[PDB]
Amino acid sequence: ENPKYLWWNHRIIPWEEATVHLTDYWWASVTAVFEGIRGYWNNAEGEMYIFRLEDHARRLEQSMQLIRMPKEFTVDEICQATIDLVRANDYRGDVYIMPLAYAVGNKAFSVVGDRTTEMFIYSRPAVSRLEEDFSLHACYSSWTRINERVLPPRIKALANYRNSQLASSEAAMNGYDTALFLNPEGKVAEGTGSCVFFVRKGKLITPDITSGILESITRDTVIHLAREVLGLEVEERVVDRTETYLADEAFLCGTHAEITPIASIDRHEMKHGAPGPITRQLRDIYREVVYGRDFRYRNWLTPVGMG
Amino acid sequence: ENPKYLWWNHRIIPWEEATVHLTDYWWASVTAVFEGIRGYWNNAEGEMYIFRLEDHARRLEQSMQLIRMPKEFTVDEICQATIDLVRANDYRGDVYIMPLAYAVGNKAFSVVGDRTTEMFIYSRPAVSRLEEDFSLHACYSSWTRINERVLPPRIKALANYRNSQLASSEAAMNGYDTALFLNPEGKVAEGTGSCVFFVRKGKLITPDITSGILESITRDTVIHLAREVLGLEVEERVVDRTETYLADEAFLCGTHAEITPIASIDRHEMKHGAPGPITRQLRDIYREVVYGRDFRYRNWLTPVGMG
Amino acid sequence: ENPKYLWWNHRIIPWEEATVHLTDYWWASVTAVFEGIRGYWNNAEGEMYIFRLEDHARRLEQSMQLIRMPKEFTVDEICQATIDLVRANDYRGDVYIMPLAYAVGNKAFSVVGDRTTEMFIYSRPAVSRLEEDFSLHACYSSWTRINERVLPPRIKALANYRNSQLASSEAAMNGYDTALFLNPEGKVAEGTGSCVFFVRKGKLITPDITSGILESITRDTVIHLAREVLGLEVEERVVDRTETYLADEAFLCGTHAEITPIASIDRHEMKHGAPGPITRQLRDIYREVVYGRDFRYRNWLTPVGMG
Amino acid sequence: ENPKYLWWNHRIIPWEEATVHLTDYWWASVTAVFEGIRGYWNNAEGEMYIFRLEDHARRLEQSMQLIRMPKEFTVDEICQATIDLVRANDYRGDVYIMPLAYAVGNKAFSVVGDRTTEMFIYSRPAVSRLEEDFSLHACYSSWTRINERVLPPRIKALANYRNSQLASSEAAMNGYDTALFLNPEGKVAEGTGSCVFFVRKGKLITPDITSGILESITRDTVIHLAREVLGLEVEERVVDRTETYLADEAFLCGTHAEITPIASIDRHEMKHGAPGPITRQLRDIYREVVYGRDFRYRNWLTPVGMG
Amino acid sequence: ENPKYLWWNHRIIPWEEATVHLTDYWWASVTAVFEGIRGYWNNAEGEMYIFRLEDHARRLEQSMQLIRMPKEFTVDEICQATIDLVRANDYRGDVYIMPLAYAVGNKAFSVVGDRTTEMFIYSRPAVSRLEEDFSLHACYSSWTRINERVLPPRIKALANYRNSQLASSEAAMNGYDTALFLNPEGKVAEGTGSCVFFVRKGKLITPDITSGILESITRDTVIHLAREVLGLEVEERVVDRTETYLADEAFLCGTHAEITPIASIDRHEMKHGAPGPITRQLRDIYREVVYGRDFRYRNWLTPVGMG
Amino acid sequence: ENPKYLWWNHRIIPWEEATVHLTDYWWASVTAVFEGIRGYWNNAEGEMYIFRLEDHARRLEQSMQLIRMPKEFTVDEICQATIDLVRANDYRGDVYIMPLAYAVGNKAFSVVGDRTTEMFIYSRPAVSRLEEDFSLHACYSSWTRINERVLPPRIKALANYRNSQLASSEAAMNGYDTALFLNPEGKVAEGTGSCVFFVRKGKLITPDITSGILESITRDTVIHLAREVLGLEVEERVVDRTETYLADEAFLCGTHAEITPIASIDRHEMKHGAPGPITRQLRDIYREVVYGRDFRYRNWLTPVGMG
Ligand SMILES: Cc1ncc(COP(=O)(O)O)c(CN)c1O
Ligand SMILES: Cc1ncc(COP(=O)(O)O)c(CN)c1O
Ligand SMILES: Cc1ncc(COP(=O)(O)O)c(CN)c1O
Ligand SMILES: Cc1ncc(COP(=O)(O)O)c(CN)c1O
Ligand SMILES: Cc1ncc(COP(=O)(O)O)c(CN)c1O
Ligand SMILES: Cc1ncc(COP(=O)(O)O)c(CN)c1O
Ligand SMILES: [Cl-]
Ligand SMILES: [Cl-]
Ligand SMILES: [Cl-]
Ligand SMILES: [Cl-]
Ligand SMILES: [Cl-]
Ligand SMILES: [Cl-]
Ligand SMILES: [Cl-]
Ligand SMILES: [Cl-]
Ligand SMILES: [Cl-]
Ligand SMILES: [Cl-]
Ligand SMILES: [Cl-]
Ligand SMILES: [Cl-]
Ligand SMILES: [Cl-]
Ligand SMILES: [Cl-]
Ligand SMILES: [Cl-]
Ligand SMILES: [Cl-]
Ligand SMILES: [Cl-]
Ligand SMILES: [Cl-]
Ligand SMILES: [Cl-]
Ligand SMILES: [Cl-]
Ligand SMILES: [Cl-]
Ligand SMILES: [Cl-]
Ligand SMILES: [Cl-]
Ligand SMILES: [Cl-]
Ligand SMILES: [Cl-]
Ligand SMILES: [Cl-]
Ligand SMILES: [Cl-]
Ligand SMILES: [Cl-]
Ligand SMILES: [Cl-]
Ligand SMILES: [Cl-]
Repeated sequence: ENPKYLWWNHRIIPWEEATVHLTDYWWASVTAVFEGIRGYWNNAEGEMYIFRLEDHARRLEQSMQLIRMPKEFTVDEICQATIDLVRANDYRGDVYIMPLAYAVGNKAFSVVGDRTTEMFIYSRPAVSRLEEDFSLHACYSSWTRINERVLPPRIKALANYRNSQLASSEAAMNGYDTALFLNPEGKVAEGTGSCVFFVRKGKLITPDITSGILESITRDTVIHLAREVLGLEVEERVVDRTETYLADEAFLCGTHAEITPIASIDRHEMKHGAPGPITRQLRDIYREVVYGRDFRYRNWLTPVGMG
Repeated sequence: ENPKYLWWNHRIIPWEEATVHLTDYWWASVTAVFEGIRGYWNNAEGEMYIFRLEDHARRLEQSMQLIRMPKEFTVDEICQATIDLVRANDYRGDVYIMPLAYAVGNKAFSVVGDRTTEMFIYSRPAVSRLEEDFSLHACYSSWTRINERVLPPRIKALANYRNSQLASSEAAMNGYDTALFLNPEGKVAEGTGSCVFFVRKGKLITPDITSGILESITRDTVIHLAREVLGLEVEERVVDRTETYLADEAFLCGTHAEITPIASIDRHEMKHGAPGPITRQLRDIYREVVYGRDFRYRNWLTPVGMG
Repeated sequence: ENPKYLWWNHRIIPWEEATVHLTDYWWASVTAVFEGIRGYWNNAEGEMYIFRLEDHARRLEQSMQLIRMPKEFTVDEICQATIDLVRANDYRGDVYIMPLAYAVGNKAFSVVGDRTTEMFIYSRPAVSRLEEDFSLHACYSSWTRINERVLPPRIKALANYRNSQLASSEAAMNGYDTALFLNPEGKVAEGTGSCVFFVRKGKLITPDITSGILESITRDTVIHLAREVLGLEVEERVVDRTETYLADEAFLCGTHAEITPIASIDRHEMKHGAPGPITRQLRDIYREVVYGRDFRYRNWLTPVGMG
Repeated sequence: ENPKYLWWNHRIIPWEEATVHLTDYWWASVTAVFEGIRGYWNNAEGEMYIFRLEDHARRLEQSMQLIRMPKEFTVDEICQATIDLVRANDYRGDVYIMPLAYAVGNKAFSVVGDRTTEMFIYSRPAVSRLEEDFSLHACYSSWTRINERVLPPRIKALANYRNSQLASSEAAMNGYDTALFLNPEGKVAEGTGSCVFFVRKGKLITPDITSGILESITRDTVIHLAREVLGLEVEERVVDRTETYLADEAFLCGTHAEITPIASIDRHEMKHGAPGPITRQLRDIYREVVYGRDFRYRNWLTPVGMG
Repeated sequence: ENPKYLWWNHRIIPWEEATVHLTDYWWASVTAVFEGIRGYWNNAEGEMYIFRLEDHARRLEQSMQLIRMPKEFTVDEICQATIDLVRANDYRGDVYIMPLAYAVGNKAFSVVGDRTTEMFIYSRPAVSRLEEDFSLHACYSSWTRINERVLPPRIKALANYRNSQLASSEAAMNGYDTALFLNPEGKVAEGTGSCVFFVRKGKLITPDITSGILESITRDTVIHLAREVLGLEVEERVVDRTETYLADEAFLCGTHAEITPIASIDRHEMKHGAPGPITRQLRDIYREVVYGRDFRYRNWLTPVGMG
Repeated sequence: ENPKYLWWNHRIIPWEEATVHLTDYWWASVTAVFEGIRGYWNNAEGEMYIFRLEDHARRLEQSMQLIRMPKEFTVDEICQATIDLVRANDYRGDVYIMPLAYAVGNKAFSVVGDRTTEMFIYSRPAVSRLEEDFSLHACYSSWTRINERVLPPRIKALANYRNSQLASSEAAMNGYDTALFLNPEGKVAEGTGSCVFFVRKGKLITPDITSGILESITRDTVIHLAREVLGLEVEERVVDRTETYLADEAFLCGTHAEITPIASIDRHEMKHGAPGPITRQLRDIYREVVYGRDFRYRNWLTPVGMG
């Protein structure tokens, strides 16, 4: 049913001890920021590898700074709590870990810095699809992405996802698997829960960070692997809607989404299939990295030996 | 400490029975919509008057429709639950009532229509300031209001308030009481938790609804009272920033905020004071209406006799 | 197969005489403007009624002025040619008439005033659906309406319809009957080939002309009939996307489209059905006007007696 | 008068056989896309060189995909038809070739994918000005360029040219030779029928493709020649209006326009003349390439031996 | 050569006494705001009539408040100084009066409230053209009007006129008499030194104040006279570019410009001439008002008897 | 009190001879453009070093060209006049020099090319803070930066500073030292009188020139020194608001401002202090360059030997 433990406000506690009142956190949720972190289980080594844990912890501390949450937790404490929780839950398999920080008050929605900062970390089993060949059909949404003027997409805020839900609900009702956003200027931004890459003429293209997107750690990883392992040109730039319709390949990338091939965009089929040849290479390389089977990228992994 | 009861998913329950898990509602909160409703206690009559309850219930049903929450609760059930909760709590004094609806799943942030719709209603004591002469100093925020392109302000969504908090935190750190927003086109919108009115040359001016604001019930009330009781001209129109600096009077209006006079905007003082003469008249008329002391507007009140 | 005649460059000619070269008009088409005009056949009177012919002729002369076509044809000549063509074709039934004006040169796409102005008028049988109860399911498009900055929608230019086709192709591939547009500011504009009306709380709402729409003659007609015959309030104003989801009724209006009820918008159902009660009244009144069965509006009709 | 032949729907036919009805293609023209291709005659070799034919054919297939025209013609068939038509016309001199594809139906303007795809190719004599020293006086237009939100400029659609004509008519009435566009954000885009380059401090500057321009093949050619033959720095970037007023040199480039020097922009004279020194070098190099007198760039030429 | 006197910092002084250093006011000019006021000489009465002096004085006090100039001068003092200067100059003829207020410091361009407020008033002969039938040819500028986001056009600031000069220089170099502006949204704003009115179908149309214009006193005057004397409908609303091309009449209005008919806009001729029939009526009525020959509007005039 | 001399219209004159009338230059100021130039006194060498004089003179000639001032002064004459004035004033200490050019007429605000071009140069003592460790607290303004659509920020126009003053007055009233601007798209632009740099992860970031900023000579200098002396990566790119809150260091740069460290931005503290380590290095290197103590950059200095 539930994991054995969670982490909450500087301590590991049994799951059933984290009882609260229905009314306690609705106002707090408007302040909340979070991370998505994966642990990949290597049965041959008896080790969980938590992927880019310090980078995720640093981004959570940045998000919390941008919300104006008083300082309460450090990067090293978030890292250590994650390791301690994954070991104590004693689940030997792939996991998805969600640290979530919030400021509690004003049970009252419309100032953050007068509130107290709290955090929990919740680790649950989650399967990987990196051994599976699958693809999604995407649409561009009629709803525009949040931007720096109103709700900065650099901040990984729960509230941002209300805009994600406009797009993801439209995609589902209109017969698509997933939605991509345009920014207010009409340029390509990101997906509802991932960044997007395009392959054309043997090069990788992705919206630059100032297109109004999350600074995706899976995006950064893919840029490094594409340049370093495959020797590909990668362009971080402004990207137009119609050029993406002509892509040879496309894929989403994100911690939960891993590397998710895109078969079509607004019913324009990616010419080289899904996963196409370069996407297949990147998904296979990414898989060997996160499972601790590529020594070149060991510095990205935090091992948790579970004996 | 706490009210005796709350209402949750079609039943009144004792407060202490509404226990839940820490992890239960974070994803749900991204779907959530809510109302703010006041009950005003008339000790002479032994009656609570809930103000424009059906209008609030109808707006909540509209918000829930716009989020795409499956149909579960009706307008008549929301009204009746509110009456039943205010009576059962047996608190003979002014209250603030928050119905909050949410869709629960995907404990997973980035489709609503596959989720189940839930709701609670929480009524707590809240004082009125309508017998008090006070005023606030406002600033226009450096942060822009959400708009129809990204997060429609007609929908009373919890997530909208992340944008309110950008502005309200800036106002507090910059030495102001409260913030006003501009919309993306640079026109005046609303406050962080209220609509705004301006008085100039004996007429009332307020941003039109398509300026990108909540369709405030207190705004509608004030328009009716200004025209019907005081015989004033009221203009619902596009409003510019600099014209508001020259206002004779200004005020916020909202269910929680009631009628809150504004003394200055970006350190431009309202010429006729705060509350100025017309604001004083409207605050006094509004007070006599909501306490059940003006028979002309009885159709706005839901009485709860508490014997 | 084909009508007996058409009108071309100041004369009626037999259909088969209007032969031209494949290469003759591609460049000309970028300059072209047109009208849609209906003739309604009244078998009891032996008369075709051409609806608001002078208004259509005047708009065509305005469009041609805005394209900068040299003066060649007058309003009275367009009216007379239409009457002469409908009589000479000797088709006793409902028709749709398309005058189309173009400037020919530079067989060369990227100045109009150095070109010669030409025009034809093509009248063909077209059925009316005004005795039929039917409705369409609409979506708002991901593609934005043309605006005054780039391609003024007041000008009834053929080229405008490339933007209509972006939206109408998306609607069809996404399982809708018809598309509605937002303008660049995110406000409701028009349909791909019609204006749109909304009914809420017993009043009619339609985007104002400066929302970036054609100055629809069917729109003007409906405003007059709603105010004069039904006594309804009609608001020409800025209209938001989400308010239209809450409409009691909605309908398209246009010369070809007549009055076309809308059952839903982005899968939000119009509460009072389609045709709803007010839409039904307007469609029935409009039908009695255009068939010459309402003497109050005779001044809108041009009769062509066909003996 | 006319060329001997044209190509239409998979066959070469005598010119006089391509007769059609006046009414046949007006609706089709709203779907239409096209290319401009030059053939350069080398009398010493008895060979026509068609410049970058496969690149033009590929762009036409992309445009047709973006319009959603059913698949009917291939890249290899467009190339072969062009070669076959230039040879069969037996005109030994410079030509301009226009393939034009259209979808025919709905003789009815406001879905493409239900239509049948057709195409013709029209080759006519056209002189080169590459041995001539001439320059144009440009203005920036008061009319804004089409953008991805409304009418993507990557698609070489006939309808786009209605926006070109707003600008080119203004330039002519205001005493200029040619117009340049700003995009909606106010940045430099393209000319009405060409891309634009600027020379300042010995480097070449041109608007990046996401400024909202056609992906000009003459632009690509000029970038290659500037870097490879002249060793110049070339910057593809966002370009401001006022910086272009300070350019040392400027020029248009396009298939029909070739390399067309600009003497002034809004009556600011280019400091180094027109053609200035670098423009002269590029025009001379481009001329030697397209006439088959530079073996380094042979892979750009398709020779048609005409004996 | 020069007037006898000017007014400066609370006193009338002989002209030749207002000597200053070249370097004294360049930084001050960035803070400066001003008014334009006319005096009309009635030789039959021996009286100068200063038109709407208190309204001009009030707008200057508003401009100075918006710049944040410390309070130094009152409305009554500005009025009295104007009267005193026009009498002391002893010029019996039409005048144009410029009060100009500035804040002096930081001889240092990039805080106002730490500066001292100063003002002068300069009255000079200026002829009226209200007995003359003349018209101007206008263009819409390629340069956009200042808006509330960057430089509010309600404030009558000297610096605003740098944007006026972009447009007025373009008009002159492009062979027009005068320029009209579009605002950033592409809607009609104002002229470079006047507001604009359009006449179509017997009604008057003018951009609403929130289109981003000065709140012109001549505009207000014309609205009153059109409604009260002529019984015309006047619409203050958003106005589109292309509708103005179809106007029957058009005119500029402003204190210096008086009522200046517009013959054409971007070489579209106003159908009913310039001055057209309604413009002629308004110019004649305005003339009889400002010369003290219409008792209905005496309350607009400040008489200065000069014996 | 005052310097001995100034330069005006091709000649050096004693200060007291530059007397003018109060009314002479208000209209002229709307046309005016200027430069800020520093002279740094090296007592050991007996030499003033004027920093990048030719670059400043060239930018002034560009500004004057963009205003459309008739040609009157050359770059070499501006350079020589500056040298001649600094020597003749015989002030042996640090100076700030302001050339200011204006066009005089139409004493009449709303065409430049019909006016006569004039210029003065004013040199005054000004201290350097380059031996001082100090920092400023910045805010982002609620007022937007001027852009190419309305008032190009490349032109160093006096009128631009009205927009600077909106921001600098807000910063002062809101308890900050200095203001930073966003451009209309919401991206980081410049300060009110300087460009801005950010340091993060050991690299330098600054808004690209097309973000809507002055082409700062101190910015160019800092880019050269950072790359050439320190070997740092420098990124000229679009910059977001929230990324700047996370900067390790930040600083303003400009001729008057020199290198001015920023301690915080909207009350987000720069992690590595102010001046932080890289800022300290750049300020020290810049100081040794401008005082003639670094032979590598001698070509930037104009020496004036004062014996
Ligand atoms: C909106 C959005 N964008 C991008 C991503 C991908 O980010 P990361 O690779 O760091 O998981 C996510 C998932 N966190 C997301 O929710
Ligand atoms: C953003 C916002 N705007 C306006 C209002 C005022 O709305 P009402 O008068 O219906 O309470 C509120 C309070 N609900 C609000 O939060
Ligand atoms: C885009 C558009 N808008 C509106 C309309 C309706 O115009 P009318 O009622 O004049 O036919 C049409 C049909 N002409 C249209 O094509
Ligand atoms: C709008 C536009 N832009 C650019 C170009 C230049 O494109 P190319 O060099 O591929 O001819 C053209 C001519 N096809 C054009 O019409
Ligand atoms: C920009 C602008 N707009 C409008 C006007 C007209 O204003 P008024 O009628 O008050 O003179 C003027 C002249 N003051 C002006 O300069
Ligand atoms: C607005 C603005 N921006 C930037 C700068 C810095 O420019 P520079 O380094 O050339 O002095 C200045 C000072 N001239 C300025 O006023
Ligand atoms: Cl578990
Ligand atoms: Cl990398
Ligand atoms: Cl790379
Ligand atoms: Cl994730
Ligand atoms: Cl597909
Ligand atoms: Cl209680
Ligand atoms: Cl009312
Ligand atoms: Cl009213
Ligand atoms: Cl509330
Ligand atoms: Cl104040
Ligand atoms: Cl027929
Ligand atoms: Cl009507
Ligand atoms: Cl009405
Ligand atoms: Cl039609
Ligand atoms: Cl539905
Ligand atoms: Cl031929
Ligand atoms: Cl290259
Ligand atoms: Cl290069
Ligand atoms: Cl071409
Ligand atoms: Cl020139
Ligand atoms: Cl005088
Ligand atoms: Cl009035
Ligand atoms: Cl009226
Ligand atoms: Cl004036
Ligand atoms: Cl004309
Ligand atoms: Cl000195
Ligand atoms: Cl460099
Ligand atoms: Cl670098
Ligand atoms: Cl400076
Ligand atoms: Cl701080």
